[PDB]
Amino acid sequence: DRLDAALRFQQEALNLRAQRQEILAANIANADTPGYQARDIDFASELKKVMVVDLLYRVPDQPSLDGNTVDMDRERTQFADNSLKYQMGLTVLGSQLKGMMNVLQG
Amino acid sequence: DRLDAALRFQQEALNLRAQRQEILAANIANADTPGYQARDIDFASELKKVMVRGRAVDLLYRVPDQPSLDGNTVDMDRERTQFADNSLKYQMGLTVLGSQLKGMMNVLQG
Amino acid sequence: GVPGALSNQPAPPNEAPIAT
Amino acid sequence: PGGVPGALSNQPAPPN
Amino acid sequence: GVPGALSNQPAPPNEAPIATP
Amino acid sequence: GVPGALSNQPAPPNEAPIAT
Amino acid sequence: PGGVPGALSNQPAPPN
Amino acid sequence: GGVPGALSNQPAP
Amino acid sequence: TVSFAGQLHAALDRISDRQAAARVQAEKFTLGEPGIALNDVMADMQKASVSMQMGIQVRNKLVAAYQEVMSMQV
Amino acid sequence: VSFAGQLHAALDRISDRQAAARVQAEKFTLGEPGIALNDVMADMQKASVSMQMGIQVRNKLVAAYQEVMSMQV
Amino acid sequence: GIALNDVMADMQKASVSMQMGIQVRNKLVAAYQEVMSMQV
Amino acid sequence: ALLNIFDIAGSALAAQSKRLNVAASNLANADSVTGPDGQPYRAKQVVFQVDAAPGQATGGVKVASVIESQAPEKLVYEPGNPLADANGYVKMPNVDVVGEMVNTMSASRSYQANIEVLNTVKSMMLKTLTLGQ
Amino acid sequence: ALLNIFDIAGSALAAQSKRLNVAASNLANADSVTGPDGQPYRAKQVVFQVDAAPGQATGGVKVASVIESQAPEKLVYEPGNPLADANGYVKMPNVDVVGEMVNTMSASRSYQANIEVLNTVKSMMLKTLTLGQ
Repeated sequence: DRLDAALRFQQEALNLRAQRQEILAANIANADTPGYQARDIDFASELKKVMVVDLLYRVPDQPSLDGNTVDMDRERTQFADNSLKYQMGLTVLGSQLKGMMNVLQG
Repeated sequence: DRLDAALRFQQEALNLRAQRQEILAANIANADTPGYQARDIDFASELKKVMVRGRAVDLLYRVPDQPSLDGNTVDMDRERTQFADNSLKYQMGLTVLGSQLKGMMNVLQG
Repeated sequence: GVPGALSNQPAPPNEAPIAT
Repeated sequence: PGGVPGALSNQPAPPN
Repeated sequence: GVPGALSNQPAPPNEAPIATP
Repeated sequence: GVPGALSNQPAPPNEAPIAT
Repeated sequence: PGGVPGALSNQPAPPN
Repeated sequence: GGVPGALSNQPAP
Repeated sequence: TVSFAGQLHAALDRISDRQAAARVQAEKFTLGEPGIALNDVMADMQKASVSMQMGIQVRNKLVAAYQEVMSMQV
Repeated sequence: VSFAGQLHAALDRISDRQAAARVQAEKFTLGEPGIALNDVMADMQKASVSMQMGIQVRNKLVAAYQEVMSMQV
Repeated sequence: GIALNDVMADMQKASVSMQMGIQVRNKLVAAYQEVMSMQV
Repeated sequence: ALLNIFDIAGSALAAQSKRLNVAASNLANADSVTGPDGQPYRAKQVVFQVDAAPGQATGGVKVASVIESQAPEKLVYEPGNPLADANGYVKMPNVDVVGEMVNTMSASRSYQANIEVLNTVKSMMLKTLTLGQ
Repeated sequence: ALLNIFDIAGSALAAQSKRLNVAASNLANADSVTGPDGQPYRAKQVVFQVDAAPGQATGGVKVASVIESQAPEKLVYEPGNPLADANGYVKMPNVDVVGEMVNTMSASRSYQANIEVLNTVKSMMLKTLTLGQ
């Protein structure tokens, strides 16, 4: 359907933002697990792949003794950024749907 | 009637979410009551039964996390999390049912 | 089962005795 | 059914 | 490379011995 | 001039010196 | 002629 | 231009 | 061999299967089945709404044209 | 050059503006540097206003055509 | 350039003038057909 | 001519975003000692000008250029750090933290005011589009 | 990836965390006689560089590496220790106490200032997205 092609990009971006949000929250929740590696996804490459998931390990900053590589500050900033981008995607998708609607209303 | 059948699922799910919200509120209100076992219902199985049979839920006990000397099973973290999730799903059900009703109304609008 | 799952049977009563 | 909530029901007591 | 980048390899285990082996 | 009124002439550049 | 907004142009500047 | 905005994507690509 | 009735049936089918797919996705998401996302549910519902508005507007135009043609006198 | 030509030009301009705003939004969502959220949001705003203008022009134009066709000869 | 304020106002003015012309012509045509539908 | 408000407020938003970014960059490097070239970090500030071409009455605002702040470099006596002076006077940036925090707050408030201007202007444009209907 | 302000302030937070970690490790090893190999602990220092991604305009803070201080190691006459040299002076680390407490306080206040900057920006960020809708 042509309607899907117009809204495909924003829907895929929104779904990818939700998945990465879940991954970041999993990183936050498992901060205290000894031996847990902080995982993340490269948003742009996966968005290419879906439009046309694989988890990448985060490069550790400080060496802990229990093997936990989760850094609070980095993932807190990433979490806030992902929340903001999810809201922006919701706004853009809603604007596109509302425009398609006011075209029809009459 | 077909107007009932097309709208039955979300209405029954909304009613079940209201009942489970009542149960969770009872669990939270009883957070300090000695000898109170936290109760809940399995939403999916109960909703399947409601659809299959036709319209008295089975109150299942929640497994305790940690033992308390007063015999109180209510774990407040799990109860708060489930209360928030139940509220969100209730909002979802309201929105979907309203979308269906408004779609019918816009169809009837000449 | 899982610490936070749902079961059909009440949890056994918990008591803390001074000495066994 | 229930009893005193809080202090008096959360301490080790002699059997009775 | 930079702390906070993305790599396809898990970091090596974080061992800290008390004496030289 | 009354503050908030309109005048056709611009206000002079104001300065706050430290020593006269 | 504009200038730097905020802190720099609202603190007492040097005489010259 | 020389300065990217605060609300822009990391200049570092 | 084109068929206007066939084309209308195909369009009505397209709308009805879109609505049914969105409804079933909402069904599974309410039932708690893993793999379904809330944003996808809302987006599919809104897509179905847009499709139904498409159908309603085409219906209005076709009915108005038919009535104006049939209100003519020979 | 003609009225149909002018209407086609207006439609092309509105569609081009909307496509430009959409492309900039997708570029921002992509993570490419230099694209600011301010510009994205303002351009989406302008595109929405232009779409609404086109809708109003279409509504009136259709109303005027219906009025003319209702004339009794 | 021209703003929505001017575009909309002239658009409305043209719609009003066109409606006035249509109504006046309809009145004239109705009067003419009433005259010609006579019986002498 | 309500469309020009779009350009005016968008330029204002971009300029305030740039100013906030520069202030935050200064604040985050208050404790820096070295640059990419080895030079000490110099506190920087934007310059605001009226975005009016010759013959234009009133426009928005534009960032002309980014300039090094005029203030003495903060001298620190640490002749043990590998970076030092002839007499061990490490040069640290001249960032005034209170000024940068106040600048950030002011930029945020001006940004929000411009957003309100844009919102009400769009509402008016829609209402104008609903003139006779 | 990150918005420019987010990246700058998050880099500031990470750099302050690294500086605080270095200070804490130095304060812990203030009385250490030997490491895991048989060499004295050397006080660590963290060097802040400006991560000027564009040409000289702005940028957050990065940390190139943790360097080992070059100061006269403290000598304590303990000839009975196996780590004493020919003259008998065991080597104690050059960790100064006052400097590390001052560093901890300064790192904490820079961390909190950057946190406040992010908190201030956040409301403007969320309010930007209401412009379209």
